[PDB]
Amino acid sequence: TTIQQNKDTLSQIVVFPTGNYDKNEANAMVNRLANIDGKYLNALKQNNLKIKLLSGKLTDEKEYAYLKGVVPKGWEGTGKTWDDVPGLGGSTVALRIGFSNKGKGHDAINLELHATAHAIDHIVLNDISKSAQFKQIFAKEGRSLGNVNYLGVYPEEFFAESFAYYYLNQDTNSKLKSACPQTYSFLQNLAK
Amino acid sequence: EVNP
Ligand SMILES: [Zn+2]
Repeated sequence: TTIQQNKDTLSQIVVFPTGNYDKNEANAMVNRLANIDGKYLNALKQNNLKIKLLSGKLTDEKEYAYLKGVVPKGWEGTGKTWDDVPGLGGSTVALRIGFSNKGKGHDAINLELHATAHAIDHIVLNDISKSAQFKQIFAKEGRSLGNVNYLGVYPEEFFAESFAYYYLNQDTNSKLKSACPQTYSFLQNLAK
Repeated sequence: EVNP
């Protein structure tokens, strides 16, 4: 099946932490990632992108220590810094196990799909969220998925969140089609 | 490149 192929591709992308961690929840995260179109997963694998699952804070990892005390883009005024943030995506992907669900220190519909969408945007699609075409869609639809001072202000955030709605499950896919029809069509066409 |  296509889901099994996607799990095989993810086996060459996902990295588990050293030490004790919740293996069942790490498996559940992989299973949710396996719903992403295989073409994107294959491209991530070819670029040697790793999806790092973590059992502690992101900034406790040596490669993210430099973000200690840094206020993420869009998180101004929250009293929080990267120390508090459970997921990161872009040139790399790093994710705290257990923090997938919306509301666990973040507002994404799913942590791992949202972070991985940033990596797909940046690595696979050469920052398409900042293209004129997507900016035009974002101008119209970017306040229709909640969190207007974040998703509605940063097109790369609206891209990542939309991508997560499209791929998490049938209900979020349906909600995106209703709320953001142009974004939905854009994502459908990208995966063709 | 990094994004929350
Ligand atoms: Zn984001």
